[PDB]
Amino acid sequence: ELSTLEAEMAVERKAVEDQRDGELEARAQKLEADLAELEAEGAKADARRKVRDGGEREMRQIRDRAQRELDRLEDIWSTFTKLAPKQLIVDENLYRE
Repeated sequence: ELSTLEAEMAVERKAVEDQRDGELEARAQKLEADLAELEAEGAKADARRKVRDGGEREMRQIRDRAQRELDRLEDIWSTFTKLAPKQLIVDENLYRE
């Protein structure tokens, strides 16, 4: 069943990556629109670049969340593929996955 299992794993990872890309695109359009808002009124360069730094930190957090999930799935797959007797699994969440 390795064929089908690796296939489902690949599809799951793809769903995660699609979600990440959609979130990042949404947030990027949002930051562009918000910086346009700020430039519409009296825009203090300092405040606008603060808003830009906030948006970039949010995009970083989104990417890092997605990457955490991708690495979790990678560990799950590697562990199952190499699973054998006498191996110790110390993570409750990893074992239950």
